[PDB]
Amino acid sequence: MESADLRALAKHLYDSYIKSFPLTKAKARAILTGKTKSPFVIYDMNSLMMGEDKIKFKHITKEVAIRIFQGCQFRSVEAVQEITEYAKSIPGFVNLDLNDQVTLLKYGVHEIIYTMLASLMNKDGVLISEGQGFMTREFLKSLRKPFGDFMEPKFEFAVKFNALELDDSDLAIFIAVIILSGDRPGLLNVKPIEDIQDNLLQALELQLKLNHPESSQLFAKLLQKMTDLRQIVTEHVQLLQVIKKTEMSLHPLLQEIYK
Amino acid sequence: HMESADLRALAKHLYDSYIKSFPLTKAKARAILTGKTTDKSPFVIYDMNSLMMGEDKIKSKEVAIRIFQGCQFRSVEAVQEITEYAKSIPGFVNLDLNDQVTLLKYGVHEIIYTMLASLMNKDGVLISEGQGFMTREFLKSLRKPFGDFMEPKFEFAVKFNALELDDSDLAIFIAVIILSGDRPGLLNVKPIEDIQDNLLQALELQLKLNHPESSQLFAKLLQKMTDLRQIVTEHVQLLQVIKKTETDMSLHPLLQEIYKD
Ligand SMILES: CCOC(=O)c1cccc(COc2cc(C(=O)O)ccc2-c2nn(C(=O)c3c(Cl)cccc3C(F)(F)F)c3ccc(Cl)cc23)c1
Ligand SMILES: CCOC(=O)c1cccc(COc2cc(C(=O)O)ccc2-c2nn(C(=O)c3c(Cl)cccc3C(F)(F)F)c3ccc(Cl)cc23)c1
Repeated sequence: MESADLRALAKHLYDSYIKSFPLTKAKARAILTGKTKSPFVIYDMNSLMMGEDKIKFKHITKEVAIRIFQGCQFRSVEAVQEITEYAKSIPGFVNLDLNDQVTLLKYGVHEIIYTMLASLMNKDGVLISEGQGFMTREFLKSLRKPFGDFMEPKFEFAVKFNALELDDSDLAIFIAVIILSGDRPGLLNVKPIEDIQDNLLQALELQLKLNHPESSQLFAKLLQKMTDLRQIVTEHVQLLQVIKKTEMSLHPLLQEIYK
Repeated sequence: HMESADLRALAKHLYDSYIKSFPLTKAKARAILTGKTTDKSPFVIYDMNSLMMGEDKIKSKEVAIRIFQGCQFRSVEAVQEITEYAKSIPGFVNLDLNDQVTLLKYGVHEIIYTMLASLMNKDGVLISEGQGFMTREFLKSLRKPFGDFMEPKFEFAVKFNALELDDSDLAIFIAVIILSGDRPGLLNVKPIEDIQDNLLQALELQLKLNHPESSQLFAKLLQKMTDLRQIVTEHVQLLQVIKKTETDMSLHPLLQEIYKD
């Protein structure tokens, strides 16, 4: 592809990405750094109870660790729809076989949710409620039984990923590359998916050299993270399934929403 | 950063050392596998009877155990060849000695898988310096847990070999794997990353020059490189589970130490 076509693709994806996701990394970073109403901070039990009285979350119907976990699930379901809408803007995606569209999204959303959650995180906590809240890492890590160990790996990944210092225009292409993975199980027509991903990879490569000219082999470093995400996600799903098997107790309708 | 001439010089150095370090190259393996030559033809082992004839021609335990000891013996040799290759990588021996060990400990299995693919096609694997060829089917039909222990090596190889890398490409790729700064327990990550950045630069240019019509081959090769991470952990887990049931299995101390934590 010609460079002009690659920059057109990068800007097209950036524009759609800004429209698709409520809180961008740039805005999140402004909140986390203090360069912008202070968000309400949840740092222990009492501040959690006050936060759900002030913020009034949508997942509120239980134990504290459960309530937080269910807040995470509720937001992930929201993210899945935001990512699904974003995919439609990826040139060529909507022309793929409908089953392959479903397959790509089915196996991709988890890696993208992990990736984009890093935009909302620093080493000390995570932005919530479209940035109105900030729940500290220590409080999330100290949750009982497997919940503490379920939260901390997200921060562990985010701290390393954020050292790459990607911005939103970088992430918009990177997220598209993840979606267009030709090795997802059960794909019917791999060829056009790789054809698009090859185009996205060229655009990402050019974007990173222009946007980060002093960042050596950042392209290579980002690709390694992308396939790290594979196993991080499979570990996530294992814990996620063990959590439901050991704790759930949900209305079956709720189970289907979260299935 | 490095200038192109320096990057090509690094590529040629690595290829020279690789040829000096690894006795059976992919180029020779493919010459044997492709055939159309009378002098290099392997004896093919495809069942019990041919295994007995092969062990007489090629030169008292269960069959699956005997094959396993053949694999580990050769993996131990591979560790030795990989260790010798690493020392030739500019900067490696200058690193903290603990980090040298750590890099080798976590790197050799990913490299063995990579280089085992050179010896494989979809129907089997070259053995005994290419004098033999054992079919995939025969390996897959081994009893107990051994049959399923063998097949994933072929599964990786068929996909990896689709990239059509040659030895000069592989020499650099193998070097990139060794110089991974994210191995657990490394003491000084920064100088390892500095070397890897030079190796990644060299790999990128090598793949563009050697495979100009291969779209984003650099990116595809990097994706394989981090798949090997889990492919290896599945191997190691299986090997530990197998070892608990099979007493007739003894691991070489070199391998035993590699798998400890
Ligand atoms: C007072 C009540 O507190 C809260 O409501 C609360 C508490 C802490 C954090 C959050 C917000 O969380 C997220 C936001 C976003 C976003 O805004 O883009 C994306 C992801 C998460 C998030 N998912 N998750 C998962 O486990 C997960 C993931 Cl990664 C992928 C797929 C499915 C799931 C899940 F199983 F959950 F379904 C997290 C684990 C830890 C943390 Cl810290 C955040 C997340 C809200
Ligand atoms: C009757 C006589 O038969 C034989 O002598 C015999 C039979 C079959 C295959 C082989 C050759 O095998 C290898 C050769 C090389 C090489 O030449 O570079 C590298 C690797 C292998 C090889 N390791 N392996 C492992 O399991 C393994 C691995 Cl990957 C890494 C570390 C430790 C081990 C192990 F546990 F073994 F300790 C294989 C599994 C399947 C296959 Cl197909 C090949 C290999 C020789």
